[PDB]
Amino acid sequence: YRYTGKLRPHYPLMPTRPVPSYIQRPDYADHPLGMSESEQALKGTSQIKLLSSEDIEGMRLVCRLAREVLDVAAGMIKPGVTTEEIDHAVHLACIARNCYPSPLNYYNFPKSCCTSVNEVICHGIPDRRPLQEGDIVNVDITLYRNGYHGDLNETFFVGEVDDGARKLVQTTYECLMQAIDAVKPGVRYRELGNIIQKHAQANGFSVVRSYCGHGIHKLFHTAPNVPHYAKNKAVGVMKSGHVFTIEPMICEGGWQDETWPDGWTAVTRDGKRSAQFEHTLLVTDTGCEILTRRLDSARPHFMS
Ligand SMILES: Cc1nc(-c2ccccn2)nc(NCCc2ccccc2)c1Cl
Ligand SMILES: [Co+2]
Ligand SMILES: [Co+2]
Ligand SMILES: [Co+2]
Ligand SMILES: [K+]
Repeated sequence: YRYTGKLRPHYPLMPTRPVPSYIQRPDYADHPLGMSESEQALKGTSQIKLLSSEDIEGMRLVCRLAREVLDVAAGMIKPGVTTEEIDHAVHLACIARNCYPSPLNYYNFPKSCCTSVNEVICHGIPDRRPLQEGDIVNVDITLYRNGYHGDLNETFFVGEVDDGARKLVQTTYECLMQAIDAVKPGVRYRELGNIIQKHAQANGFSVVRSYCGHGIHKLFHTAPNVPHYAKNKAVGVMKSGHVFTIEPMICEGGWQDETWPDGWTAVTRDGKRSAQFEHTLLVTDTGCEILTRRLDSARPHFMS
């Protein structure tokens, strides 16, 4: 395997983390290949669940907890901490909130969150590499509670970073907020990619194409599929009661991605940097509710 940039995996990984048996688990938690029977029963289906008031309350709760655990991770982004240490803290924060960390064993993913440094587009595996000043890192969290999943992620600066890092991270966030801004009953899901790419292109950046936002609720990843690039053919129209994520992955160089030999890590084929932000949203009659919004500040961590 020819790596595309300077990053390399740092093994071995510490032994897998158990979840106290008292934490409720999703069906794939104990599946040997980590498959989700319930998600497979709806594979290829375009229909989009309309949540009930019990559901909405369930989504509100797990999404607030998820935000709390992301804020914990944020607190740890300093040079020299390893992504596995971050993951460890995150694992413990889900347990303490009586939640299961959704990524854990999902299709056999070995950790409790995804940490994606620099050229890693998404799904980086927490490992022994200490964060380096100048690095940018995304931590993507998903929690499961009472039958519901809550998902968000933010890109962070490690120490001081260069101007390009700053511009990439800022633009990406803007891409995300301009798409949220358009969410309301009646809008087609395929429209968001137009907004996202329009802003990324205007700033010299490209939009990853192999990964998309997704519906989320009782299932981790379900309809709708939400591409973040222009002129896509996403299926569906937003309706009050729909819950889904927007999570654009934007790159300094080209949009092409490839996967490391570990079967998970998605990286830019050109080795340039990538950044991402994500919120889980609920369409309401006036627009949408940002379920994973930071509550103690108006801004994401990087700009502060
Ligand atoms: C966003 C997204 N993410 C994940 C994932 C899995 C483990 C940890 C973090 N993300 N799986 C998805 N569906 C399962 C099939 C799959 C696995 C790997 C890469 C792409 C799809 C989707 Cl849609
Ligand atoms: Co994912
Ligand atoms: Co997501
Ligand atoms: Co996510
Ligand atoms: K990255």
